[PDB]
Amino acid sequence: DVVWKDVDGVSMPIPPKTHPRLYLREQQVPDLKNRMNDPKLKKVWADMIKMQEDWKPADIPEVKDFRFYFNQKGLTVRVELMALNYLMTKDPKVGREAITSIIDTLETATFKPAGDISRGIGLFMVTGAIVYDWCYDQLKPEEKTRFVKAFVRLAKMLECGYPPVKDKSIVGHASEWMIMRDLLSVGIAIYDEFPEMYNLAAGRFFKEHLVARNWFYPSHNYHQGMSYLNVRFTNDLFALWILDRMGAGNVFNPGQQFILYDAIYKRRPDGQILAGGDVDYSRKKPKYYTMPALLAGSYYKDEYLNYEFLKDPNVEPHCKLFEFLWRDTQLGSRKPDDLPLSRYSGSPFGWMIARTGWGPESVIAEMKVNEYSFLNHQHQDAGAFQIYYKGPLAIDAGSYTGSSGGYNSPHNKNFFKRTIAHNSLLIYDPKETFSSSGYGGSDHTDFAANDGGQRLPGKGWIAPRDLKEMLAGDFRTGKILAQGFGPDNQTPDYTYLKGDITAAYSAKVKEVKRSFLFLNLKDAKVPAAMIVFDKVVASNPDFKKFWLLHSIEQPEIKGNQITIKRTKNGDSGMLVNTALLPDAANSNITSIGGKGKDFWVFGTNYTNDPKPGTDEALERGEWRVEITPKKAAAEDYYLNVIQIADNTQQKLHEVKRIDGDKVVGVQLADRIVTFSKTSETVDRPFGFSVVGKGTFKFVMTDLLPGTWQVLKDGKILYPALSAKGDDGALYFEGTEGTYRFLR
Amino acid sequence: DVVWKDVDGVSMPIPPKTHPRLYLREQQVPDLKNRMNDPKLKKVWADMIKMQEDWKPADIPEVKDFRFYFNQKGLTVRVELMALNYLMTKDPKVGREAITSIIDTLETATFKPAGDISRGIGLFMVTGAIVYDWCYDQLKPEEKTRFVKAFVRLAKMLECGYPPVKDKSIVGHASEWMIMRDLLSVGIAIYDEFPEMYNLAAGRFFKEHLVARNWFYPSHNYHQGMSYLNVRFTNDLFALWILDRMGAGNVFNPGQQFILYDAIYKRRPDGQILAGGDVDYSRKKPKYYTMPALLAGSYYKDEYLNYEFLKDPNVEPHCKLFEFLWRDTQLGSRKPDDLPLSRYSGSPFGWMIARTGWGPESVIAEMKVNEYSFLNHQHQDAGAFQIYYKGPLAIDAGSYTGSSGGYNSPHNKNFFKRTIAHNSLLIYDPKETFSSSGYGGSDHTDFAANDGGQRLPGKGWIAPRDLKEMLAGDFRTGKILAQGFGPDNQTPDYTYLKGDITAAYSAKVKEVKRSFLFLNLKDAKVPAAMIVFDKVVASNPDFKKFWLLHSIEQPEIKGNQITIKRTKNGDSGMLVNTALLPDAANSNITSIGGKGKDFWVFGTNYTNDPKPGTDEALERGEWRVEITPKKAAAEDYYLNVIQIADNTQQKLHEVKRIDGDKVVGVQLADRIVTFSKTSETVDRPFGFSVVGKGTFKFVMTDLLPGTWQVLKDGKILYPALSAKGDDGALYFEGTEGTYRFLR
Ligand SMILES: O=C(O)C1=C[C@H](O)[C@@H](OS(=O)(=O)O)[C@H](O[C@H]2[C@H](O)[C@@H](NS(=O)(=O)O)[C@@H](O)O[C@@H]2COS(=O)(=O)O)O1
Ligand SMILES: O=C(O)C1=C[C@H](O)[C@@H](OS(=O)(=O)O)[C@H](O[C@H]2[C@H](O)[C@@H](NS(=O)(=O)O)[C@@H](O)O[C@@H]2COS(=O)(=O)O)O1
Ligand SMILES: [Zn+2]
Ligand SMILES: [Zn+2]
Repeated sequence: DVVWKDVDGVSMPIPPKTHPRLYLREQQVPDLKNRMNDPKLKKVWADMIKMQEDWKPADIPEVKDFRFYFNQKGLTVRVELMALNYLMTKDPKVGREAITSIIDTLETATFKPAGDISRGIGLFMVTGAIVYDWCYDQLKPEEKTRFVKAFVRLAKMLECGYPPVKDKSIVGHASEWMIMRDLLSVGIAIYDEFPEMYNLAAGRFFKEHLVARNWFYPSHNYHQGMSYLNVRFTNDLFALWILDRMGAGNVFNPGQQFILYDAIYKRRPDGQILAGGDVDYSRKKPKYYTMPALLAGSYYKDEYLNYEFLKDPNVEPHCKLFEFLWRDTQLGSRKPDDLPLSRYSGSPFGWMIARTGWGPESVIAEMKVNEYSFLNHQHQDAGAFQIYYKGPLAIDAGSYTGSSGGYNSPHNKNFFKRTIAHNSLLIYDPKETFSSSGYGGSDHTDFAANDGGQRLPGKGWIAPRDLKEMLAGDFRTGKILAQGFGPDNQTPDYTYLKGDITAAYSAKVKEVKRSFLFLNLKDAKVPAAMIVFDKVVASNPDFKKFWLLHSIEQPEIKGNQITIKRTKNGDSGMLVNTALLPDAANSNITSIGGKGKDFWVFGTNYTNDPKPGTDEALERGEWRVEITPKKAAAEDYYLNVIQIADNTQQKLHEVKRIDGDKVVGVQLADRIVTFSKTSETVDRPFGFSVVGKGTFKFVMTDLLPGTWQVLKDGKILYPALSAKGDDGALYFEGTEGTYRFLR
Repeated sequence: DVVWKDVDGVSMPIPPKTHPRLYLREQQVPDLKNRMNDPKLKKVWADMIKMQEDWKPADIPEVKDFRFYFNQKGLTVRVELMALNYLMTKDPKVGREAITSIIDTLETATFKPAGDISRGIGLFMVTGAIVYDWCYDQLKPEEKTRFVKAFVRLAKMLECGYPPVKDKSIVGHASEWMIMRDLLSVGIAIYDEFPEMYNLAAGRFFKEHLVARNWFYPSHNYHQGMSYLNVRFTNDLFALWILDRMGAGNVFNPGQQFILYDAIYKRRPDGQILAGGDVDYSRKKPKYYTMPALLAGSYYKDEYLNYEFLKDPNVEPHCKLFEFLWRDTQLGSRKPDDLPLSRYSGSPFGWMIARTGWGPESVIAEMKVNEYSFLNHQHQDAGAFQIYYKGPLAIDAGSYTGSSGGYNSPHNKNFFKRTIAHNSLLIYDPKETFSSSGYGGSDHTDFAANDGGQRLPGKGWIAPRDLKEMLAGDFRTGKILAQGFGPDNQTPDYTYLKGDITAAYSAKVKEVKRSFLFLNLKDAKVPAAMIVFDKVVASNPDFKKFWLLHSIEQPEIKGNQITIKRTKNGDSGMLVNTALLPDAANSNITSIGGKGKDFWVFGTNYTNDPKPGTDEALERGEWRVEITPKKAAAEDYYLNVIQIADNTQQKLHEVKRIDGDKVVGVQLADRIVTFSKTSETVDRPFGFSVVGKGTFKFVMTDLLPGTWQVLKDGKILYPALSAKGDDGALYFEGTEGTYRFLR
């Protein structure tokens, strides 16, 4: 019903010649009365009634924060509910009171610089847009011109500016409320009197924002960490609902529906969410994605997401109207318990989440490649793994906020966002320059700490404008080489991911590969294991290599055995790493941490203590383990086997390294896993021997896709098995004996 | 133990400074006494004794083709056995007799031009080389000179010439005995005196022959059809054995072991092999791959291939010595019964073979893409399917020889090797030329008939010299888009292949795609089905489109139904095709055949009656069906459902077309298969309805790889299933309802 017209090569929907067209059209208006009589939505309307009352004079902070405005009270709430009333009743004097109440305060409103003050401005513009569109037929010619002028005056105050030519389109402040809700709403409201605003705001959205999001949406994930996922995705979902309710349909790739499934997978038994990107920690109250769950759940009619909403069905005051207008109260809700235990996020991510269940005894493991880096709140964490079981065991260390400061802090710039903070790999070139010239909006530094980790992409560690700039730049940080999970879809025995993350680092490396193999052991005593096989080729043999494993508490290093426990905050998990490569004759295993060394980076420690009453579990981490070769060599391999059990467990599984023909592997429990000795495609016959009792489950990786023949003890076991393209692997059951594989 | 020194960027092994080095080294000489006393090899040793006798003067053909020589009798056998005796006994005078018995004849021998005379010349050279190498320490210096001289003289007579600069390195006469057996053997023998012959012959083998073969070998198939597979693969294996026995190890990609598995899959219950490329037919004696089964089975110690050899352990006379020297008589043998019922051959083939069993009641079906065309004995058959069940049903038409002539015949040029002879697709452009000037060695012809079919690649329909030339030229005919079978490896419910064969045709088309889905119905009444879905976009809407189905006996057409039966030669299978697209209002179904029309190509019948006493079942065919749109259009679609059963089966499965959202499919028995309506990737939600009792097995194709969600009747059925890269498909089970799919 809306007309699509090409603008500058990009097709755009023209706002329809009717009012209302903001958040609803006239066809939805009669249903507002039915929503009014819906008991589930009576409470939210009753909440808005209470919000009409002004702020109490003794409660008004001295710094008028973005939180102050989002905890919406007083006049603007009164004019929205009055506008809602006109929408429903059409009584002219109501439409008049709403218009008259706001017009003056709108054209003369002032905002004193504060934390994210564009959000208070933008919300105040939205109140205006609501009045202007909903009460349109009661507007006077002079008033139409007054509103428009006030909007332009307010629009100039936003961080993105007006015209909105400033900031970034994939990340940053311009990927939040200001364009995708605030400027978009106003533009739609005033299109017939002043078309310019929509044209520039929706113009930038369609040209840049939309194109970028539709590129990564098919892989069903977000890139800004597990905290900012809220403000970033919520605003993606506002643009969805707004453009749809205008009559433009769903502009986004429908893969948008499954984005928040990642958070469902990342949920641990204590109501907290697995770490990733710029995050803080807490153990007081569970973390919720209320608004994104509300908006996506109700648009796509998804019961898993709606279940996530109904956990804490309480939105921010300034979003109460949108819940009132948009919530689907008839949609059912689904617990995550019937979902498959592993889930894969493809290009441009290459991420795996593997679980052992959905109950309190759940191992939750993450494995990451990162094919691209989006910057902002993303960390340079290519190759990182992270493991939870009754407490965070292998952790994504550091904190976003603390004694060091905020986003700006020399801790974010030197530890938290850097590879050294994560369970990945370091290669130390003492001459390497890390340009950070563009990072942050203040306290700007030209160079950052050399952590031996991954590059700082962009014009001095700054995200690109749009996808076009991103694809032509230097933000590529890896390639997914292979992936898959267990023979069964629902309850996979194995979950496999492999990446080449060479392009994440500088030319100091010739090649960096990492293969992850998570095993669900289907056992109460030792529920899961994780095999990590790494290949690192340095450009100079004298660039010291590091394998990192971070923890909260201090690890026990006993030979090639690392043991990490949880014994605080009710956490009782345990991680035990068996270091298989390099050889015992070539491995040094040093721990570094505790006070003064907790955030250690090659000379300087970047302290960041928890702000009072926050992060009571110290999930920011205090310790890390470093595995290094004894000999200076260009080419090294790491092979570590992690086992997971509760701290109450004495005897785990014996870990045996398989040294075979062309392959290297691991045997534990009833599982056997092999990799190419050189971590390259195996395109020729290979073999190895297996000694042990009972039936084993075999996973052979790095294989040339095609038809393989498996021989055991000189005889045909399997005459023909197909190794497929996506995993490049063979799976089968067999007993002890000498195996040969033909291709 | 041999040294490899690089010649022209290509590493080449140097013959060791020791004798013997031809066919064996000194370390296997002691084992010749053991072989002598082997109860299995004493029959072949007695055979060679019998072969010492000259041709009875009555029996001499006086047109002496290759067969006269290959049926080796007389002097050449005598001197080889004398050489063999010298090897085992070292009695100097025996070495002397071997040399002096052959030297004069080797200098003086003449060869009248006849059918493949180079084969006799080469064999005579082999005889000379045996004496030379095995009796080397008995040669006088002057005799070496004489031998060398005689070898060069004889070499000049070979089709490849000397220097061996003529003919092709992948196909043709130079891919037979002349270089890979004969020149190579002589070069190895005389290397210390005349290193040139080995340098040039092995030069060309290592630079050209080997490179080409190692390129396609990983996909475990051959390109010259099911007859010339014998001579061609036999000679590959001679080179394997000769160089290995020289001490160079295995120069080939070990995937060479599995090539002959293709013949195993193509064996019918009547002892014949499924047609393909240049073949003739017989019901009189079974076809055997005796020599390649012997050489590959014995080298690779493969019991499936050795089984193939033992069906008829009867080697041609000239090969008897090689059986004596090389056969492994301890090796076991396995029948094919435990092999998986489907086998895939990847790039550059893209060929699926699918069966329902290994016995008399098995269906055998073949599906082909063809990524490249090798020419010579390969047919222009991209997209062809072939079905056998209790007789050839959906056939591969024409015959190699008959009343038209041999290889150079009008039948070969204008029908047999052409697309119209195959169950594939025609697009008739009345102005298209088919340049054939290079084809064949005699009776050359500038143009071949317009069959509405695929291009004639190369420079006048002639193969390129080597791989370098092949990749640079116009030999690409297809791209494999997707393939797979399952859900079980051993006995798959379904077998799937998709190709884009646009490149097989001239610019008269913009797009040609073919998807095959073979269904093993696991059904007593209808053992199998095949669905074929085609997309064809013509450059001119008026270029008439044809979908073809060849049969031996006359098909019955009733509305959208074609019935093909076998009722002769003890054959009793039946084929029933349901034509689903184009629909009735846009479909013309016609049959062409019977006397004068068996080999019809737009105005002309290319008659090729059987040679008497041959093709008793008339597998060359007499009939075809053509499905053509009623309406001229650029873009058209074919959808055809073939059911296979006994010719006495009255009731077959009802076939229904599924017209969904974004997809089109088929429902028959308990099976549901969908395709993209445009044969393109489905990257958005889609759906369709299912009506019917019971549980159905779904196979959805053309899907964007990643995590899909299945809903039935508005409810989640499967919260998450993964479509994989190689097949781009979802498989699951379900009952009737309205299905939606989310990605
Ligand atoms: O909404 C955010 O992205 C965000 C909220 C805060 O403004 C700030 O976090 S903090 O209060 O804990 O310090 C932080 O804003 C960043 C912003 O993400 C950066 N954008 S980017 O350039 O695209 O990466 C940038 O603008 O800097 C802001 C804070 O830096 S500061 O103002 O110099 O302190 O995250
Ligand atoms: O071994 C063969 O490939 C082959 C043997 C025969 O010489 C002939 O078969 S026939 O007697 O049934 O006609 C045929 O030889 C072909 C040969 O394969 C062609 N090679 S190619 O150019 O590389 O494709 C070519 O040389 O033509 C021959 C036939 O013409 S002729 O030699 O003049 O008889 O197949
Ligand atoms: Zn991090
Ligand atoms: Zn053919």
